[PDB]
Amino acid sequence: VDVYGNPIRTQQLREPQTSRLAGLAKEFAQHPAKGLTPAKLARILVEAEQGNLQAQAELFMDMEERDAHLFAEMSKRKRAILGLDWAVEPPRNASAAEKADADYLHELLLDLEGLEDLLLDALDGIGHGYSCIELEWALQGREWMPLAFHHRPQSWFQLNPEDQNELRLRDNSPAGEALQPFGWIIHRPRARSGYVARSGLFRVLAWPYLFRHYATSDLAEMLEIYGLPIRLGKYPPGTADEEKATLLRAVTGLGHAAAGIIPETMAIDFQQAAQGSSDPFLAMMRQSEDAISKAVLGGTLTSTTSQSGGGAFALGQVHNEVRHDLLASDARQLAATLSRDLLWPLLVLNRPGSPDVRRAPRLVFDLREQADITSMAQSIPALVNVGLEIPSAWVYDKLGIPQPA
Amino acid sequence: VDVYGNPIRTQQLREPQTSRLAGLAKEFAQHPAKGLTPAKLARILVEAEQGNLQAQAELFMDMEERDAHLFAEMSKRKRAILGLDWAVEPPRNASAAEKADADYLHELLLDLEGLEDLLLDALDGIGHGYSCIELEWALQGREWMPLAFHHRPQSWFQLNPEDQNELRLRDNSPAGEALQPFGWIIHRPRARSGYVARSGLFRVLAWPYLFRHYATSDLAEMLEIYGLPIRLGKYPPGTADEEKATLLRAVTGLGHAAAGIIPETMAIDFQQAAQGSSDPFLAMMRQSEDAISKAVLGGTLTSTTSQSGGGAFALGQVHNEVRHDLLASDARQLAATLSRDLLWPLLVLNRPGSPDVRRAPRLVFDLREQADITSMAQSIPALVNVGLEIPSAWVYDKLGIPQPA
Amino acid sequence: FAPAADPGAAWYLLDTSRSLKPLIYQERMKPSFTSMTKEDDEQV
Amino acid sequence: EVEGVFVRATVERRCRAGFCFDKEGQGFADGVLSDEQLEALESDPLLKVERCTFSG
Amino acid sequence: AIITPALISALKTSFQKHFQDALATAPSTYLQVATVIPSTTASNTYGWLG
Repeated sequence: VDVYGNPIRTQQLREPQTSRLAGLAKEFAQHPAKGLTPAKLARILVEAEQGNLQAQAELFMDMEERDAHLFAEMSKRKRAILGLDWAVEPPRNASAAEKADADYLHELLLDLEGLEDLLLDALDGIGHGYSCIELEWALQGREWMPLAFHHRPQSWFQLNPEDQNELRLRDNSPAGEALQPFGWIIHRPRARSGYVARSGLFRVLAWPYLFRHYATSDLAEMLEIYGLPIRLGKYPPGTADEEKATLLRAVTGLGHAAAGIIPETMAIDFQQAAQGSSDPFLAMMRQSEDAISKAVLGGTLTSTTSQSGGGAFALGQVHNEVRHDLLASDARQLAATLSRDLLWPLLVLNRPGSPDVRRAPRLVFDLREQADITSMAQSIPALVNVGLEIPSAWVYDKLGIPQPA
Repeated sequence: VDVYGNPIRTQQLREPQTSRLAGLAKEFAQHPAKGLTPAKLARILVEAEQGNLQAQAELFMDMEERDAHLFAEMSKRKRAILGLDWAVEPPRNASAAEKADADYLHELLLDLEGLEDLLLDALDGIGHGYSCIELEWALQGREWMPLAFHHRPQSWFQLNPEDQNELRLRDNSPAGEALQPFGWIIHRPRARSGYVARSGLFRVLAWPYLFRHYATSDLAEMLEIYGLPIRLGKYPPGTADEEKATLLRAVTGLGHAAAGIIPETMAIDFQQAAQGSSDPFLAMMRQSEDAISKAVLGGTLTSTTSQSGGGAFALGQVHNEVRHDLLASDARQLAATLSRDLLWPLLVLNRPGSPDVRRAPRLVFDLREQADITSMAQSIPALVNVGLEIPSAWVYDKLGIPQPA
Repeated sequence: FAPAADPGAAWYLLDTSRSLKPLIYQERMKPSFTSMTKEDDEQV
Repeated sequence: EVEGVFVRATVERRCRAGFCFDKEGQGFADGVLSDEQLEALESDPLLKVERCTFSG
Repeated sequence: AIITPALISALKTSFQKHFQDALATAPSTYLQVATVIPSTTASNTYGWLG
């Protein structure tokens, strides 16, 4: 069975759950970001709270695509995880059989192509609040294998009417369809405590995005109007339609044309077009960008930048507060999700027996922080000459150097 | 067969797939960037989402050509990869036969001309979202060889109506044509999770490009109008057409001409031409350029520049955060694509047997970061005098010095 | 009776369709419509 | 066929002489004549509105 | 409702360039029945003595 105890039947693993839903694969995103107003955004969020996640997912995708600063921040945050070395470790004080199981799982993950793509797809749940990856199960003789990992759009799911924390497929029915066991890797990182609909970071970032969009569009319009002044022509009674058209064309082309002549009975008045500055717009854009940076990566390095300054402890100063905390949180949540969803089916299908769930191997990301070799290498000799018996295992582990074999 | 399991037939390798499509080679780009408005750009993107990639590809090419800042950023990013040393390594704990296969593949890649051009062509997928390179297969006796690598424009492909993630050639039919196995090296880097149409970076960068283009054009127009003032001449009733023309020419040339005389019954009024500054335009250009820099290369070194400051750890400070992450991501994705597309056909055609796919050799890029030799050389003697047995293999690998032979 | 001879391999297919929008599901569940509070216990 | 009808005893602004009062007239969503007068006459409903197929 | 959707047709309507160039010439046939004789003159002449 799975970790949650639901019965597992190997018959349903031959075909993906969504195969019998050919309607989903033919859908196109509705792009709800175009022509978006604060009222529309509020309605979208409220409806999403009630189980209509399609519009929210499409809006989040548009928001990711249309904002360069937000996209850069999210990409940097995800690439931070994608570059971490990982390993599979056996449970606490594991036995020889458990160690062998962990070693086999580690070897299987090393030789499993598409792991990086799986991690990238799973990390989308950081912003979207939940990411679902469908599994393709195949048999190369007697051992089950994940053939491929398919990332399904968040717009394909909904909320259970009887449960606000349980996701279901959109199968044209009011209650949707329950997710098949062992058929998905659902990643639901928890930045804030609440239901799944409210758990996305883009829900926090939506309003600054709209503020920045409005400011940028208004600035573009004002830059378009800038330049020549608006000038209005006046004509006396008894001016025919042809003369009216001639005066109109003359006024229209007068800005580009340096000189022109009109009868003394006519008049042209040059009125202010748009006089001001870009200061308010740019102030709003900077405020929104700082808010986005703080919300995504913390207000110590991105928005209120940590500035330059090297040194042996500079790495620690830059990392440990804010950056290390965020990195560790994301890595730990991703590792927990993976150990729950991918490691367990492999252990319970590819190996004999029914090992207890509490003793399953856990995937661990390498969060080791580079320690100053020179300072500590200076420090040891004094301590050892004093008489302290420092274990070599601690040194080898903390320095990153492996133990002799 | 290929990695995806599709049957492979050596009969079709004698001729390129596109040879029977002589119509494609005679096409010319439509240049959709000229006369581009936000509505046109939105329509282009939406249509591309639906399988019309021709217009999107041509727009991306124009965008690359017409923006100097964006072009410089993309060229720098790609040249970063092009300068990395690479090697082919055998699988985990490989056997003698596998080691020989890996060595032969490494020798073949070393002596294969046009590798750098292949890497450059593949890296175009970073911005375009997908790059297709056609292969020319030839037999120098008993061993198949890639005669040349041909990069085909992204405008030559489309989306499968029944699948939004599968590309097909444009053969005048609604469904296009499936890509021949072993006939292409398709590189599809994944910056964001989604379909192939939405996966390009230029999709993110399009809007800042349009903002900058509008600002620059408006500034150029305003600079053209700047200088002399617009001056309007007025004439009384009873002024004949010849006198009207004389007054018009006098007004037209009055700005260049320092002095002129008119009857007291006439009048010339000098009105403001264009009074303001370049501040709004330049502010918009700077905002767009900063957005492009952040989106392409990260907001730590390019847009918000890391500034000067040397030191032993300066290399790490500049690289590890942002620059190292991006370099490693791009290099790993390119290596995976190459190992999938080019290494496998060579292994399965140029050598006997049917080696298992999981044990295929993998191309690896040299991502080793220069480590401070002096500090660490100071550090070792203390540790070794303490009693730690540090392996020499770790030292030789990390320093870049090769092991004695 | 009701015949038609068409090409299939051409760049165009006869009687082309238009899936302008997907098969969106419209529902009337509970406190989302008035059919269920100021009305009978009806759902469409 | 004409699409557009209001048959819920619904109220619409119809102006008779110097004032606009509840009444149901044209009540259609398509227009070919009296557009300028229809705008005043075809002010969208005050109360519940439901449409049918007159097919006239 | 809307007073005059009649005039707003231009803005609404979209473009589907699927009927553009949705045709081609008949497959080449002169190869089977005719042989190519490359030349670079203005009036090529052939001579046979029987």
